[PDB]
Amino acid sequence: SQIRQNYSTEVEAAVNRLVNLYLRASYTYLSLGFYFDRDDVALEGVCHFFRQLAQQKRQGAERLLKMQNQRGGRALFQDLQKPSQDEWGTTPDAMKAAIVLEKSLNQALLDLHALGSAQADPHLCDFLESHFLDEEVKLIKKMGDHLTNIQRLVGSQAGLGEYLFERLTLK
Amino acid sequence: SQIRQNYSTEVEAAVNRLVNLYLRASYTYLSLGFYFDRDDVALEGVCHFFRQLAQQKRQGAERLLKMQNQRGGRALFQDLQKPSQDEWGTTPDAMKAAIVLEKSLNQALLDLHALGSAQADPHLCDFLESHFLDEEVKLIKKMGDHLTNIQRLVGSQAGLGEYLFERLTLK
Amino acid sequence: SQIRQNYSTEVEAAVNRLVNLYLRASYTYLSLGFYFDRDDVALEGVCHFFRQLAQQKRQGAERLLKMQNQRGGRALFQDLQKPSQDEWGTTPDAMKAAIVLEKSLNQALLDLHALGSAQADPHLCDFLESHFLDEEVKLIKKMGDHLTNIQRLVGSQAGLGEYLFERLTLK
Amino acid sequence: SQIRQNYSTEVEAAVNRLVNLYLRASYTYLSLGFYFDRDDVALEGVCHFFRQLAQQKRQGAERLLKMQNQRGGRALFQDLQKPSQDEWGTTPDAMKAAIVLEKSLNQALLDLHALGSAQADPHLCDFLESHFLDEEVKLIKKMGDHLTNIQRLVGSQAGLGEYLFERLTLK
Repeated sequence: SQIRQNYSTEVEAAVNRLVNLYLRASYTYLSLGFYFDRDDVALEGVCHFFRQLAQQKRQGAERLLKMQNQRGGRALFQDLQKPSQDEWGTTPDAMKAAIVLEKSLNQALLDLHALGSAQADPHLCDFLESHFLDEEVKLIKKMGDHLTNIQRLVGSQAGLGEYLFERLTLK
Repeated sequence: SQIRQNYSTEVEAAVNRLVNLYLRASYTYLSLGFYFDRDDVALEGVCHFFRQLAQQKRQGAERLLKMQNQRGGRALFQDLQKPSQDEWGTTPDAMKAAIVLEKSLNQALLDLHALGSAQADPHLCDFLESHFLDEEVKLIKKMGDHLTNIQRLVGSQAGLGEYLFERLTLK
Repeated sequence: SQIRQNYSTEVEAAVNRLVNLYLRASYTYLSLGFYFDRDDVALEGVCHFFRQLAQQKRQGAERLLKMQNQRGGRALFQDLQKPSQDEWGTTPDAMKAAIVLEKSLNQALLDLHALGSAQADPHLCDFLESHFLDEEVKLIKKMGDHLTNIQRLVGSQAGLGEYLFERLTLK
Repeated sequence: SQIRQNYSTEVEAAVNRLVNLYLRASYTYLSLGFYFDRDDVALEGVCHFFRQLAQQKRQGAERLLKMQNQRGGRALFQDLQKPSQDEWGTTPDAMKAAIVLEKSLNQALLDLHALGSAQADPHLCDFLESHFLDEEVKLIKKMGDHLTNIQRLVGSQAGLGEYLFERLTLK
């Protein structure tokens, strides 16, 4: 490559893997969203919450891909594994699954940051910090807040609590 | 002092003490606010309610300090004791603690007013009446209203009632 | 904690300490500001300069506290020690004290950054760089510029130089 | 009187005396203002500062007179004694004389307040607090600030300091 400079084959591979993880997360959120759109589930705010996450994760993948090309690396795509469930249970079940997913993405970001630091690749490290690391921390805090509120409500009386959370917290 | 007139050393000292009380109240409210911002507490309206009180109490202290200088007294600062709790329980626990705090501030204002009256210091007495005494009465009435509503709700079913109060009463 | 990830107990403690340092700095600046508001000191631009710093340091503490909750740490508050002086001398005395204070805050930031780096906590490191480290460097440069100008002026003729600095440099 | 109620002959007399004091203060300030307008004095900001005080003191007298009629008392006017000096010296001399004057007015207000309190006349006491007592405290603080600044400057080098105060502090 005529532009590649200080960009390790290790980081290039790891970025391609992280792209796959983000696209898989988007796919999971697509499935979550449409499950909550089912006539027998019917929680529109939950559907919207996950659909907006599907879009955010896809955008994250596209930013990674742009950066891959900016550095002179080569994007390589793999199969996207279907989401881990076909049906996602109740709002708390779904939000717990979302937190699990986000913590896995965050750990992948943290692992990639550690790799870039080992490889003395400060552009990579700055890229992750600026577009991904704080976005994850904010998102995980939001989901944790949501989970606490859902759990406070669905202890009290399950169906009613689920309805109220969707109506009064979610957009 | 070239400007000091009819301003007793007694009132000057008491004003410095009241400054400390107000700054301590601000600090208590800072702690209350961020406790309700915790991911495992997560009541945003309660957090906001106390954060706005933190600001109001700090502003009260600054008004007192301005007046101290206006009269030719000398501001003297002491340590600010940490708030009385590290964790603040449920919304009713917190609102009861807030009412306790405000009643202590109010009694300090009332004591200072009585001192000014004994000292024949009508400027002081007018200052307190105009900026502090009615502000306290209004705030304590609001907290009493809140407490009654919280108690009506958390008798019924605790978690749900707490959620509904935060969503439908608090900003 | 349901959200905590890659956040060391060491960093959590150090952040609580830094909160205390920032709130103490705010308190120092509160005292500085009102000393310059005294009828027998009467330098309004100096009062305003320090009052605005009081607000900036409080805001810094609140940002730290927000981040503590974002990461799943627990805010813990300690006593705030009173400022180191009751009377702050002349403008140069005060500005030298301010520079001392800021250098102590900066070193605490630098120490916390080093800790985060040792702990492989890139979010922390990015947080400090983005909101605190450059803010300190800019503030210390400004105070250094001020001190040089004050010293140029108060060599020439002390009272006059102090007046002119407050009127023509400070807001 | 068909409207007079709870208004002592003592307070009525004292209000007439206070009117005289305010009109005399206005007259003093008129003399101060035009002394600083002299071609051989020529400090326009000082002239303006005192001319605006002349107007404020006259307005204070008119408010007192309005209140006298509101309560059913009878305005009685006495000679206005000429001001105590024909020439007013330097800016610091003039500002010291102004502070002396204001402290005498303030003590007269405080004496009248004490009388109203003895006479159980809460309207009078509220009237003074609302329109006069805080106005005096603010004005005396301003003059004290001015005096400190003038003294800082005219120690350094008298003529220059006087010029700079008038140009950079006064309107």
